[PDB]
Amino acid sequence: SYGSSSQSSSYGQPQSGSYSQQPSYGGQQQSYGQQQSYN
Amino acid sequence: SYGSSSQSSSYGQPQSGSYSQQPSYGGQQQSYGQQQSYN
Amino acid sequence: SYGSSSQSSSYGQPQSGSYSQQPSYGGQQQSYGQQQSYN
Amino acid sequence: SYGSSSQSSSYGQPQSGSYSQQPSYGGQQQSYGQQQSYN
Amino acid sequence: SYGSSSQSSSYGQPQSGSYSQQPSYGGQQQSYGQQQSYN
Amino acid sequence: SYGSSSQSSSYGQPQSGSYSQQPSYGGQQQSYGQQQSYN
Amino acid sequence: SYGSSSQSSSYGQPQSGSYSQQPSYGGQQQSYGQQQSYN
Amino acid sequence: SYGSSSQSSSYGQPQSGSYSQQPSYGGQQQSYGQQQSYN
Repeated sequence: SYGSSSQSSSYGQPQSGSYSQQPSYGGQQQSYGQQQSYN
Repeated sequence: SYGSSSQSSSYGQPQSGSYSQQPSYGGQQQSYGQQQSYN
Repeated sequence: SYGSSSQSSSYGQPQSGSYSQQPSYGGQQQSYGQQQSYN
Repeated sequence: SYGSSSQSSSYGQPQSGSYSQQPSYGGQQQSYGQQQSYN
Repeated sequence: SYGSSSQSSSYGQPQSGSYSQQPSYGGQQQSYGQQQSYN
Repeated sequence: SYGSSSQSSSYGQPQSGSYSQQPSYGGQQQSYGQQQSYN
Repeated sequence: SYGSSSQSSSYGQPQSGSYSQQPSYGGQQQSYGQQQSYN
Repeated sequence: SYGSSSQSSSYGQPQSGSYSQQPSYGGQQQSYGQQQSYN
């Protein structure tokens, strides 16, 4: 009688190039873990 | 009768390039862990 | 009859490049851990 | 009959580059841990 | 020489039922509007 | 030589039901409006 | 040579029901408006 | 050669119900407006 969720993200040595435009923007993550009961 | 959620994020040696534009912006994360009951 | 949530974030040796623009801005994180009951 | 939340953040040797702009701005974190009951 | 994007969302009289579980969670939206040029 | 983005959201008379669980949680929105050039 | 972004949100007469649980939590919004150039 | 961002939020007659739990929590908003140049 339970719910569970998990998210994992990782980056390795990002932005190592030279003479260039390397802007970085994070994204969106949503994790839902729940148990619901009615009456 | 429970709910659980977990999120993990990691970065390794970011922004090591030279002579470049390397701006960094964080993103959005939402974690929901709950148990609900009605009556 | 409980809810739980956890978030973990880490950075390793960030901003080590030379002769460059390396601005850093934090992001947004929201963690919800709760138990609700009606009547 | 309880709710719990936890957030952990860490940084390792940040801002070690030379001859560069390395401004640092913190982000936003919100943790909610509560138990609610009606009637 | 331009890019444009727009998103619109609306809800009308939501959650009006009685004696029920009506939890509401928002979703994710991403809008990109930009112009890029190389050399 | 420009980029533009816009997002609009609206709610009308939300949470008007009786004898019920009507929790409300906001979602995530990301708008990007920018112009980039290289050399 | 410019970037622009805008976000608008509105709520009308929220939480008007009786004898119920009507908790309200705000969400996350991120707006980026910028112009970048390299060399 | 400029960047601009704007966010607007409004609420109308919130929390008008009777005999109920109507807790209110604000959310998170981030606005970025800037112009960057390298060399």
